[PDB]
Amino acid sequence: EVETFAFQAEIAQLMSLIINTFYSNKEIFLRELISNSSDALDKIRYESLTDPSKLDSGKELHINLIPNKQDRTLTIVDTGIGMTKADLINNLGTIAKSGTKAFMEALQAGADISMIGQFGVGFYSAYLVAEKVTVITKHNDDEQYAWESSAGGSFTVRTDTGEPMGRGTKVILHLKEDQTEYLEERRIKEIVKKHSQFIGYPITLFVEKER
Ligand SMILES: CN(C)c1cc2c(cc1Sc1nc3c(N)nccc3n1CCNCC(C)(C)C)OCO2
Repeated sequence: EVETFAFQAEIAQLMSLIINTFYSNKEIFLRELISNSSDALDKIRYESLTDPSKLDSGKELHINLIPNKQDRTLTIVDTGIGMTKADLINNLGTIAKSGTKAFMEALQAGADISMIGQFGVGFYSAYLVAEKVTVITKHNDDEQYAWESSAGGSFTVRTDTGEPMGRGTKVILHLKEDQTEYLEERRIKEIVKKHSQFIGYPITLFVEKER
C-alpha cells in the first residue's frame, strides 16, 4: 500500500541544505511552486491542441492558494498535467540529480539560493518553510497518487483514497512553526504581486473563514 523510497544522495543532500539553511528570503518558495504549476498548465494546454480529449478530465486551467490556519498548511493546487507514478518514484529524481548537483556547485561558487529555479529543482525550496510536504497528483494516464516527504533522505508514495481531483496537482506545505506568516492573506498577496504578477493563469487566493 504505502511504499517507501530513498532519495538519490545528491537530492537528499540538497534537501538537508535547504531545510537547515539560515536564509531569510524564504518567500521565493511560493514563486517556485506557482511557476511549476504554470509549466504543468502550459503542458496540458499544449497537448490538448493535438488531442482535445485530454481535457475531459477538466477544462478549467487555474491555480488556487489555500492557507489553513487550523492545520498550519498552505496548499498550492493547479489543474495542470499532473504526474504519474513513474514520475514520482523515479523519473523526476533522475532528471533532478544533475540539476541538484549543478545548483550546489553554484552555491559553493557564491550563487544565491533564490536562483534554485534556474536549475529545475525549485520544488525543493518548499523545505525553506515546510517541515513536511505532501503532493496529491492525478495524471490522465495514471491513478491518483500521494507523495510525501519530511526530508531525512526518504519519501513515500501511495495511491490516494481521498479527493479525487480529476487532473492536476496539490502541493500541501506543512509549515514550520516559525513560518506561519505565509498563512496570512496580506503576506501571500504581497508575494504573488512581487514574484508571480505575469503568470498566465488565474491565481485565486482563498481567504479564511473565522474572524
Ligand atoms: C524537483 N522537481 C522537478 C519535483 C520533484 C518532486 C515533485 C515535484 C517537482 S516539480 C513539479 N511540479 C509539478 C506540477 N505542479 N504539476 C505537474 C508536474 C510537476 N512537477 C514535475 C516537473 N514538471 C515538469 C513539466 C512536465 C511540467 C514540464 O513532487 C515530488 O517530487
